[PDB]
Amino acid sequence: NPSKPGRKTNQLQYMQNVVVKTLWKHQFAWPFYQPVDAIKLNLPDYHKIIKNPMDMGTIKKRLENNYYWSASECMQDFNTMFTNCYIYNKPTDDIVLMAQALEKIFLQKVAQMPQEEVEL
Amino acid sequence: WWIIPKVKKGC
Repeated sequence: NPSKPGRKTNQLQYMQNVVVKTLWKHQFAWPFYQPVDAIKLNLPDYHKIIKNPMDMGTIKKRLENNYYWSASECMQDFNTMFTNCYIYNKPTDDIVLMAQALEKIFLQKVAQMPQEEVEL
Repeated sequence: WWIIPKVKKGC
């Protein structure tokens, strides 16, 4: 949980208008649009193994509602989303390749992000 | 969508 009320910042606007937008448009992003539905997907022990679920739809909603105080918290949510995927799933699963491809784009956009955070 | 969830997609 954040330690301060959220803000609008140059870095958070970049996460919303560059990072989320570029990831969402790829045809392999769809498994990350919504929380993992472990009932419909019949995923045994998903919530026993994954204690902090996260998805890109939740991240997008948090950005639009100014939930985050800093883009560092948003980047951690993306990291949680990818790490959960690798922890729960099997090496040869389709989902792992899809996460790897999205995570590479995520890191590329983080490398290109403005390095200081200023409130808007 | 999934043929087998997480393992193999159908789309």
